[PDB]
Amino acid sequence: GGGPRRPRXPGDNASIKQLHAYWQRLYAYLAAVA
Amino acid sequence: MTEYKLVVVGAVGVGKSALTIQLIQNHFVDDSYRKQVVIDGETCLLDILDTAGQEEYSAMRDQYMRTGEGFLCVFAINNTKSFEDIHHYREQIKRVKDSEDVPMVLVGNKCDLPSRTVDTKQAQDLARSYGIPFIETSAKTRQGVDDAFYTLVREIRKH
Amino acid sequence: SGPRRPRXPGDQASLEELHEYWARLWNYLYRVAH
Ligand SMILES: Nc1nc2c(ncn2[C@@H]2O[C@H](COP(=O)(O)OP(=O)(O)NP(=O)(O)O)[C@@H](O)[C@H]2O)c(=O)[nH]1
Ligand SMILES: [Mg+2]
Repeated sequence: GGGPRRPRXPGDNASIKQLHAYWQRLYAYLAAVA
Repeated sequence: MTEYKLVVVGAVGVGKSALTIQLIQNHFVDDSYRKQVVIDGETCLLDILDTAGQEEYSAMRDQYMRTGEGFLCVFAINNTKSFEDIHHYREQIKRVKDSEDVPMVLVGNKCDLPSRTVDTKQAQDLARSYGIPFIETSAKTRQGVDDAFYTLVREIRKH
Repeated sequence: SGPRRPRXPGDQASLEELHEYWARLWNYLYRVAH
């Protein structure tokens, strides 16, 4: 099923605050898979 | 394949963006911020943060800077003020990183200009006092561009 | 003028596409932080 969970991009309409969250989560995901 | 997060800082117009573009896209005129390279036989993945010359404080910008593992501190060899400003950037980096020992490389850019106001010895001296390497670059001719970034990766690996 | 927001990478993006997107997002967020 799953290992580290891949975050979903919060969308084309996302706020900067949502993207800042996504940026951290995606950093963590990509580091967790390495 | 190890990932490195590199950050480029320095005064307005020193050539931070031109250096990044030359590294990634291999050209110069007068978006990708990632490159796969092979340093000393080792495959490395570089992400580059190309910062702004005009400082503006924000908590979020500091957070983006803290992600950096190594910093290029860039001045232009025909802009003494940008050379004097290097101290500002170095101290800001130690502060964001809350460390006295952050991987850094001093970069003197625009070395294609015969008319310079900062001499090689002046810059080598400063770098010596910091205990960091000095590399001369020209984003224009591509002189030293790979060398500056690869040397930063070697600096990170001294940690 | 103004920073280009990178487009969402897509739910089935490759790890390399996510990495490329992440580096772009890092720079975008840095630029727009106000
Ligand atoms: N001759 C020469 N011009 C250069 C070199 N690097 C950059 N330039 C020129 O210097 C100017 C500023 O370059 P730029 O890449 O925008 O610098 P910056 O440090 O990113 N500026 P900013 O702080 O505003 O983001 C441009 O005209 C650019 O072409 C170089 O090595 N040689
Ligand atoms: Mg720039």
